[PDB]
Amino acid sequence: MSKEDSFEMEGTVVDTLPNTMFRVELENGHVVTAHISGKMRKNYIRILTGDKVRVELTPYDLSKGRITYRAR
Repeated sequence: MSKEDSFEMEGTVVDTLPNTMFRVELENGHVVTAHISGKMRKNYIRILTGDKVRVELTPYDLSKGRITYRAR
């Protein structure tokens, strides 16, 4: 019985993709493209590149995930 699904993973944000996206490095062997909600963006200043945050990868495409929690 498998169970590979979505999960959280800490990473860093250092890249500026288009269409409101950024590259999240999981150089611990993984590379990804995440994005931050719009509400927060407009409700707070965008921190410079390299945001240590929590990345969530999905089974429909781990090469893609989202950010949810950031740290300096």
